[PDB]
Amino acid sequence: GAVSTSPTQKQPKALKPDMNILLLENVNATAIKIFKDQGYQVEFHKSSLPEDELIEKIKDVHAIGIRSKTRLTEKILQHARNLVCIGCFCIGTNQVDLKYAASKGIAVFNSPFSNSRSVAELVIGEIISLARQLGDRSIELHTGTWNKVAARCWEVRGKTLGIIGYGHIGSQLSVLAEAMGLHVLYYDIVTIMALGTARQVSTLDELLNKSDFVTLHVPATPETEKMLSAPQFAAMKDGAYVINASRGTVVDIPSLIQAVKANKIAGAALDVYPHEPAKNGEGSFNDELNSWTSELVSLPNIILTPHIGGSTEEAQSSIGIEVATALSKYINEGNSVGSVNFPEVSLKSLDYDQENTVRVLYIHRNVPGVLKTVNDILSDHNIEKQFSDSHGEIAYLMADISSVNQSEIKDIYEKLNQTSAKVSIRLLY
Amino acid sequence: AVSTSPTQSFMNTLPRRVSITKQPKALKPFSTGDMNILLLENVNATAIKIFKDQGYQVEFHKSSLPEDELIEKIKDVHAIGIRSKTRLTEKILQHARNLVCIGCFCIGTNQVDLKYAASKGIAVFNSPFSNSRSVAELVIGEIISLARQLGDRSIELHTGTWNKVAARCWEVRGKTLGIIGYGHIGSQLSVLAEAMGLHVLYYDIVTIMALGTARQVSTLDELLNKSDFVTLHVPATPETEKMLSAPQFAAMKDGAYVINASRGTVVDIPSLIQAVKANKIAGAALDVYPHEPAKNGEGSFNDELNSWTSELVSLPNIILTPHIGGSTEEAQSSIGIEVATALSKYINEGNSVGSVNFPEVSLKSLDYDQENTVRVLYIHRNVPGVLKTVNDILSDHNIEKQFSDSHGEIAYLMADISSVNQSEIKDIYEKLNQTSAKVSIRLLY
Amino acid sequence: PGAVSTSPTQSQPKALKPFDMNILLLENVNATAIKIFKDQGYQVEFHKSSLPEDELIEKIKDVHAIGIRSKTRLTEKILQHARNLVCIGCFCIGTNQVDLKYAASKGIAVFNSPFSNSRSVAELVIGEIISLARQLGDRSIELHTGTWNKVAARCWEVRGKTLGIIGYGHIGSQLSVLAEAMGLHVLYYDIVTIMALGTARQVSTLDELLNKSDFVTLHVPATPETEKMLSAPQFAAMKDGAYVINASRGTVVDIPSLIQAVKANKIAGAALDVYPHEPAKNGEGSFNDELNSWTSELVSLPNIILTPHIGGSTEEAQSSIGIEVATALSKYINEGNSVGSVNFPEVSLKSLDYDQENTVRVLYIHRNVPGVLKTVNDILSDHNIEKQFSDSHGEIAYLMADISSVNQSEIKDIYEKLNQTSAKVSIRLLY
Amino acid sequence: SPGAVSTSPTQLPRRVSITKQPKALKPFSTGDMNILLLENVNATAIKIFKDQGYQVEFHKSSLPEDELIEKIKDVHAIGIRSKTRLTEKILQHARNLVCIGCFCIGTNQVDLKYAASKGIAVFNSPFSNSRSVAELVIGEIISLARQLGDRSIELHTGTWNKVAARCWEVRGKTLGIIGYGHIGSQLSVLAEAMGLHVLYYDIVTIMALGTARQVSTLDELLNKSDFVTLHVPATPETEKMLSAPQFAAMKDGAYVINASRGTVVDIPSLIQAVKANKIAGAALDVYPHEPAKNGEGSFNDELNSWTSELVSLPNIILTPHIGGSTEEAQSSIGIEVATALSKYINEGNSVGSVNFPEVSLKSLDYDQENTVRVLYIHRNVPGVLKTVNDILSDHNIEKQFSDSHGEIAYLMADISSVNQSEIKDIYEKLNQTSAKVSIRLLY
Ligand SMILES: NC(=O)c1ccc[n+]([C@@H]2O[C@H](COP(=O)([O-])OP(=O)(O)OC[C@H]3O[C@@H](n4cnc5c(N)ncnc54)[C@H](O)[C@@H]3O)[C@@H](O)[C@H]2O)c1
Ligand SMILES: NC(=O)c1ccc[n+]([C@@H]2O[C@H](COP(=O)([O-])OP(=O)(O)OC[C@H]3O[C@@H](n4cnc5c(N)ncnc54)[C@H](O)[C@@H]3O)[C@@H](O)[C@H]2O)c1
Ligand SMILES: NC(=O)c1ccc[n+]([C@@H]2O[C@H](COP(=O)([O-])OP(=O)(O)OC[C@H]3O[C@@H](n4cnc5c(N)ncnc54)[C@H](O)[C@@H]3O)[C@@H](O)[C@H]2O)c1
Ligand SMILES: NC(=O)c1ccc[n+]([C@@H]2O[C@H](COP(=O)([O-])OP(=O)(O)OC[C@H]3O[C@@H](n4cnc5c(N)ncnc54)[C@H](O)[C@@H]3O)[C@@H](O)[C@H]2O)c1
Ligand SMILES: O=C(O)C(=O)COP(=O)(O)O
Ligand SMILES: O=C(O)C(=O)COP(=O)(O)O
Ligand SMILES: O=C(O)C(=O)COP(=O)(O)O
Ligand SMILES: O=C(O)C(=O)COP(=O)(O)O
Repeated sequence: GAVSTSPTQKQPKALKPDMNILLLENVNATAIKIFKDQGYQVEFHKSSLPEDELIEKIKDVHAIGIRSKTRLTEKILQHARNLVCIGCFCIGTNQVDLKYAASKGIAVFNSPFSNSRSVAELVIGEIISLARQLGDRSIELHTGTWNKVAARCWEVRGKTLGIIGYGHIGSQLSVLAEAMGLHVLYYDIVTIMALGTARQVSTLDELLNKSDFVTLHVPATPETEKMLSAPQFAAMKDGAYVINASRGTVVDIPSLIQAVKANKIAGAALDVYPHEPAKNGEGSFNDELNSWTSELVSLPNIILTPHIGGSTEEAQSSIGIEVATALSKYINEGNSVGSVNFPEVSLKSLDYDQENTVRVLYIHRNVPGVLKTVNDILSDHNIEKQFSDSHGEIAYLMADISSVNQSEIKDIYEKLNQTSAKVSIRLLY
Repeated sequence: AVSTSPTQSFMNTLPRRVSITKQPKALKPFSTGDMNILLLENVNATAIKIFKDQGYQVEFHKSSLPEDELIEKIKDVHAIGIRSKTRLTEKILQHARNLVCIGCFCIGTNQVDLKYAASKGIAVFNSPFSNSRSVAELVIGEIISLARQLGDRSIELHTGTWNKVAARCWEVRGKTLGIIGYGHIGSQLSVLAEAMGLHVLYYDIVTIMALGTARQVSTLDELLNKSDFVTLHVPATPETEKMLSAPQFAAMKDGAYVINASRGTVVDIPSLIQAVKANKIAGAALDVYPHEPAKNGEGSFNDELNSWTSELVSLPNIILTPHIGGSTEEAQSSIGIEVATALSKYINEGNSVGSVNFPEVSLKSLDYDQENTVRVLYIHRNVPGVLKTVNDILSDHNIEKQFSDSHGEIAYLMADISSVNQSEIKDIYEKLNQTSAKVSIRLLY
Repeated sequence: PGAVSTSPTQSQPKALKPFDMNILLLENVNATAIKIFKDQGYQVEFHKSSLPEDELIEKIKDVHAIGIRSKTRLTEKILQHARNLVCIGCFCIGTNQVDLKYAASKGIAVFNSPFSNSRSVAELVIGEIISLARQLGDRSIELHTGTWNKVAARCWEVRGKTLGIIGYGHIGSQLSVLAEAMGLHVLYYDIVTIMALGTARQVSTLDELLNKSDFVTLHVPATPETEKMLSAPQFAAMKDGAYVINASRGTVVDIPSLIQAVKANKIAGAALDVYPHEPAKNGEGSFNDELNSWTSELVSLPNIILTPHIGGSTEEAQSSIGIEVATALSKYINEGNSVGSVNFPEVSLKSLDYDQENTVRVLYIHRNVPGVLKTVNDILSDHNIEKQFSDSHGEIAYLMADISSVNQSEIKDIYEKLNQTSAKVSIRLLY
Repeated sequence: SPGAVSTSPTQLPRRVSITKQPKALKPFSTGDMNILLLENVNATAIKIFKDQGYQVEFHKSSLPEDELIEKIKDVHAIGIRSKTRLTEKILQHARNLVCIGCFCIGTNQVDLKYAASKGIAVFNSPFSNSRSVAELVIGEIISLARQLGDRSIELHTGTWNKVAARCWEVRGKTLGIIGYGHIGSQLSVLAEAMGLHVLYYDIVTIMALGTARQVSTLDELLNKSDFVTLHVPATPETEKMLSAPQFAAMKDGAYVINASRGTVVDIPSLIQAVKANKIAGAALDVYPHEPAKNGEGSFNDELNSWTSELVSLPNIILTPHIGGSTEEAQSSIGIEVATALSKYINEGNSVGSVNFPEVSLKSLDYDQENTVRVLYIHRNVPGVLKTVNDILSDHNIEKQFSDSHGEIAYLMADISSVNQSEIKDIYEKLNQTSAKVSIRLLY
């Protein structure tokens, strides 16, 4: 061949609009501290509220923080007079009418990826635990039985981990798994840049053939529904292990149960199930919830967990920071980036030295001529910069205008409030 | 001024190579025929393969033998492989006519009368460090398990209870692991623990070069103050006996974790039990106890064995394991290789290096082209004039090289002598066998 | 004693066309740039050298985008004849060769490649450290003149030696990693407190660095503070037989002080890539006493490596400069993306899907005065504005707007109306 | 069942050594020890010897055969380098000489066979220069890659030639290491650190360091490498192993680096390849013929026919065999060898000796009072141990080791319960033995 070119590899201005924050479902303390440090008055609750007690409280509330339990429907959101934004201190947002919340000009924020590390660590733990049958050993000794067994108990070093879904969690797991001396194969429907010395594989069937531990880290889709069933378990190695901390639908439990009973699968660890209790309870996990529970809990070397993949102080702490920060930046700067129901819109902060500069936050219906109106109303002042984006029926305009005194604020606000397309207005000075 | 850098203390690397060595001479025993290996207590298959490939006739057993059936078998046996259960006392070893060496396919050797075995010229070998990785992995698993209360969660769901709890459940990342004893296991654990994102403090009675970004601490009390997880990897000594007790638990953080896969004596269980009940210790994992069953059994772990068992098993987030730290196919496999190899090299080359009861003695192999060269293996009483006698008896032949070392009352001489034909072997053997100091002789030709 | 606590928080798009494109490339811009432009259909004129102000003005009349380097000077004089010029590409760090203020006022966005050369300068310094440490230059020169001088005296392994990095920027920090990899201790002085990479240690005073370092290398910009910052007093503060490496700026080292220090056996060697005065062209006898009074004295000294500003002179560097800038121009021309521009408001919008038929992108550079958006948004009122962004850079400002439901008919109209506006500086419509 | 989960394939940090402080053994007779050091042995060696009480004579240069013979009469240990030739002629006058230290790689300057027959153990430092050669090559790779030498030479003659054409970042380039030994392997790590891919051809299969890949044929390495560097010994197989056919197998604009041996590269082939624009540059530290002393006009057509043609070429780095020419290298050579001699003199430890049986014994504790160490070099003939072990029969031999090296052999023995009285006796008896070549007693 021939030697050829190697491959290419100022303190900010504090904006003013008391602010009322209501937090439900035991939001982490980190969230509470962030809000209080900004002056906001914070109401905290360890549990949800009934539809009655809530409506009375959401009348005056400027920002509500919820989790998965509190359902915010059109019914309960219509009484929200001053509500600026909703914080989902969790992954899910189904508990909120996004479409409606949008139409009233309420921005919703969540924490999708705060639990990645917590699920990865759990899987390392579960790999070692299954490999050595810790659960069984500890249960035996607790009932007074001494069963010292080395047969088909393994060092994880030199074993192969099959990661189905190389996302946020799958990729973090990859690094840890290599660190613990595992070979890492991964099947994904998308071609993804491997971390460390991991190897992407063309077919799930190849992964199942060559892996000792198979773990799922995929979302819920028709493709993932019962994607691990009799045929897949038949394609896996004799005495291999199945780990599902992904979704309750992705594994066919009765197939797994047969495979385990047939001495084909040496053990498994499930964090998620097709049907799960709505609350913590004593007789919650039974044949009424899942027909096969009593059969499943009969099997040896099966680790069962009540959806604790992201159940850590770290996870809840960073969820508290991520979301509390998101709401704070939306309230203080109108920053709607990362919003799940809103146009994503932001502008560089203003310097302290930019005296007499107001920020216009104008959520409006996405129809022609609205900017014509607004920029006419602001024509008397120089627009340093502005940004407008649309999300279906709704749209959001941020504009920084210079040379406004206390006098002209009241005027500009009133004029914008009287506009045809207006859904909500805030002025930050 | 710009000066010579300090010379690298001992920071040189070893690129392992297929080393073109002059093919070595395969030595065979004299004055004997076929070799008899007896293996008890279900020694790994790797050991069996190694022995058969040497020509040895192998007798295998999944269990021990009674003192009766054993004495009958050890009469003819050239090498015995045992584990912890089979006790080889003066009583049963005195009947051992042909016994060359004992293999302890395990850490412990207490099950063997070493002093006596020595006096009869029997070399004992074991596998002290074959289980390091297996114990290290277990501890990573147990750290995560306790951190998240997996055991409890899985037990709840099995009894039908759904208890999703994040309160005082932790990511191990950013937490501190306190390693008491930075030996073979402690140091392997250090690397894994950093990989899992843990800070690693370690207290040891000896100053030790840290691996990765681990930090040695002056006092145990410092480690206990600053650690989230405390794990012991120390031998059994009067200094380690109940070294973690009420005062130590009192020095540890609120909601800290105690892991003992070291020795059954090193933790004061009733202090731990108090500490756990006092909400001081959030969880613990024990693999070892002051008293343990001798056999697997369903009623074995009870108040008769340890007064506090029924109280201990009453506590939440306590992982209990029946001494499985090294209970893996890998561990047993490499134990089989390490020890089987050790016995093979002792039987075939007289190599006694790594022996626990013997002088450690070896010589470089002989080349294939060194025809008519015999290796004299002469275990003898460690008294003056013995070498005078032996080297007199060999005087007719050139001694290429010899090595003699002493271990108290007993001593071992290896000697390579050149220009010996079948005729002179029988003579040299007989003369050496009739010597005053002789305890045992073998000639390899 | 304490409590177990929560750990600390962790440390197809639519191809838009203007409603032939002419690229002029001067000063031997890398081929990567040429290929990027041609693949987009643009007609490319290439030249290995600059043009004279006469031949240039004739060519820049029709040119849509010009790519230059440091030599070609684009003044008000030559830019005023630029009829169709959309953007300027500086395929190099410097932009002083361009009247930015003027280029801005005509609505011309200027782009450059500031950090494309980091790796190339870092590698050079590793090379020069080892070379000075062992006196390679001297040894090879001796043997070439027939002299055999096998010398180990005050020749060093770099392992266990200390590198003093003055200025811990893009280059300083890349150098830090390599230097540790080669077994060097890394001290660094900076005027700002900066997070160390690997196991490097920041030092409070330059004086401390100079006291404790074996090799001193500068990676600082040109400022009044850096001007001759290494002089007699600094060399006096350095270790006996220490080494000075300057691939930063020509002004930052006092050459005559260095020369005295070297002659006084205080500095064992040095490597300079940059000088107060440098030739404008490659030539024989270009580097002489006419250019720098001390050259003939400097080139008289042993263990001094001199290089003609080659810090970033590698196929890699030129290649990635070609990609970075050609890409920048392409995205500005094709999408109006002005992010990373040195003279312009930084403005961009997410690309439009292939499925977004009948959507036009309005690129409206205008004077930064009140009422302009009022006018523009009035003129566009007949169509829904999906999204728009306007930012200002002093006297000038830039508005990007995506409008939906426009047929060939209405484009011509909207263009004309916007072109007739009071504040207009330049308009393009992407359809 | 595609397969089954099976046993994974079967595969301590440094600690303050808690051993019973060892007994410092002193020679019987040898009242004061005489060390002679020639050819400017590093100061580290001098310090080691003086700190042990030895009287040290130092010289920056060699001695003439006359001045030397007069000095080697009384000398207990001599330290030399490559220049001082120790022949049968000059060694026969050596009355008290215990050991020779070669503070360098080569030992050809010493009659080993003869030195052996007189019972003189010779030691050297074979691998003390590994790091220094590895660093040089990294430097030379970057220098060739960027043409530093040329650039600096141009500017010195007043020429400003700013060139990026066929000048490279080393990152993403391939280094071909011919010979993955001590130097080759250290170079591998550094080269990866500098972002280079590392192929290596060796005649022996060797465990790769980092992410380096061993290659089956030299021809493969030459095809795929951007920089080729040799780190091989001098053998008939290596003689002119890189010639026209090899350069023809290399990439257009590739680079050749030889800091191995002067015989391994065919210079006139390289010169043609360079002139044919096939090789973009090269760096040679070694040549078929080299001056014996530093001098002006030493490197000329009289020494190598092609010099004047070679020095005419662009981007060729030439060095006068400086691969190991660093203060570090000389320092660690001084330590390695001085230590070796000290341990041989103090403990009879002959491990690492080039002409001797390699023999050693664990040190004796301070608590082992009245234990003498017998060092008995003797002719390798039957009945010698019979004699020695007879002579020592009155005492318990704790341990002894005897090994043979052709005609000569070496016995170390630790004997217990000897008082000053019995030492003089045992020494005399052993000195009068038929096979004796030399005896020392350490108490
Ligand atoms: N157990 C818990 O408490 C817990 C906590 C957090 C997240 N999770 C869930 O675990 C899953 C993984 O989360 P994440 O953030 O890593 O997800 P992600 O969206 O970041 O990554 C998922 C990956 O799976 C791949 N994928 C999708 N469908 C696939 C298919 N049919 N076959 C193969 N690969 C497919 C995608 O390409 C993607 O790379 C999600 O369902 C997530 O909500 C569980
Ligand atoms: N649970 C199991 O099945 C299992 C398996 C193998 C080993 N072990 C046991 O675990 C322990 C560790 O094994 P290893 O092979 O790593 O041991 P080791 O000898 O390698 O390590 C012991 C370390 O502890 C240090 N030490 C000694 N006394 C100490 C004290 N009082 N306080 C603090 N440090 C002290 C030593 O200096 C050394 O660093 C041993 O007791 C071993 O028998 C248990
Ligand atoms: N020789 C070449 O061919 C070549 C090529 C590219 C860049 N460079 C030049 O090298 C220099 C470093 O490049 P970079 O991209 O890393 O720069 P950079 O802007 O990333 O970093 C400069 C650093 O120097 C610090 N600094 C400024 N003034 C200082 C002072 N008086 N004392 C100490 N520290 C001070 C700054 O705080 C900053 O951390 C620049 O001048 C650059 O133009 C040279
Ligand atoms: N320039 C200097 O001042 C200097 C300094 C030290 C060493 N050296 C020389 O450089 C070489 C490197 O020394 P080292 O200590 O690394 O040597 P080494 O013995 O550690 O390694 C040499 C390697 O070459 C391999 N080899 C042997 N013959 C071969 C062949 N024909 N083809 C391919 N591989 C072959 C061997 O298998 C071995 O891996 C030696 O010749 C040494 O004398 C030069
Ligand atoms: O964080 C998640 O995964 C959820 O959406 C569950 O909601 P929660 O925080 O448990 O109320
Ligand atoms: O398990 C080990 O390795 C031991 O040290 C003792 O156990 P065993 O005798 O093999 O049951
Ligand atoms: O700024 C740079 O990158 C330079 O080296 C000077 O300009 P150039 O690219 O060489 O024309
Ligand atoms: O390469 C070598 O080390 C040599 O043999 C040269 O000997 P020296 O140390 O230069 O006297």
